[PDB]
Amino acid sequence: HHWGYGKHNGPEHWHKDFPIAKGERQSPVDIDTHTAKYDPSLKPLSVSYDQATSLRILNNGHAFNVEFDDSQDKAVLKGGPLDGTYRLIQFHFHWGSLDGQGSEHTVDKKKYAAELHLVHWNTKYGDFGKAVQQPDGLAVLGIFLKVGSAKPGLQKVVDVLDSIKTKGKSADFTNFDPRGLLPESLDYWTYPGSLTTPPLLECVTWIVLKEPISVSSEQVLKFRKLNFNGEGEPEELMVDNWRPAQPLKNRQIKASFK
Ligand SMILES: NS(=O)(=O)c1ccc(-c2ccc(Cn3cccn3)cc2)cc1
Ligand SMILES: [Zn+2]
Repeated sequence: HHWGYGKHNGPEHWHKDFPIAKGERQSPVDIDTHTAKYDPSLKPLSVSYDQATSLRILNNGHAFNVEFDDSQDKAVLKGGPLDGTYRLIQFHFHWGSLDGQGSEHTVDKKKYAAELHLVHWNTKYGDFGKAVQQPDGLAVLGIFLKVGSAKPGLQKVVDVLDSIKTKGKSADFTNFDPRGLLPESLDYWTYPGSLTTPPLLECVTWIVLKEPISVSSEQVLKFRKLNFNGEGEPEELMVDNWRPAQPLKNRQIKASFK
């Protein structure tokens, strides 16, 4: 009886195995655009993905992860609110059963159809397991997805999903360029928070871009054909794999833009 997103094991139950679920810096949060303060001391974000090496795509029973070689500084995030160099390890998404829900962060209570998380870890801690134990261990770049025009750079991901339909399935996934998933603007909000799934560790500097990307209805429909279950188990579609907004508590959300 492990955690997940159903009635009996979903977000409102997580605190029983993971007490930090009720902590002081949990994620996601609602971004109140009028209360966020412009911080003119925040630097432009530096996204350096030209040498990125994607390796594999994995259905882990909660989402699918596109994994990267993070054994060298090849795809890194710096600048913005960050001190130091953070290495891209994987990206994944959270999405809905309907286009009106699916994102984890909200903007003035608006839910997007999905949200992309590009996960990076602070190289001063040596590797990812060590980084998640530190309050500045990870930087997760969050990007909202709305349904409209297709995102051509997403299509290679959409088309391999039938090969990883069920939990524990993986596929080779080389040469995928995550630059094709970025909006034009890197204007962002930033605050200190947590992993949005167990173990819910409070180790994340969140950097959420204001500009959503558009994906097509057909692209998101293909996310919703994935399964939470393993092969040979009863079929339960992988939809609504999002945690709702958590209390902001004693935090301020900062804007890079006016
Ligand atoms: N991007 S996000 O949705 O907040 C998000 C990102 C990462 C994880 C995550 C992190 C660590 C583990 C366990 N672990 C693996 C190696 C060492 N520890 C499992 C999941 C959960 C949610
Ligand atoms: Zn995530």
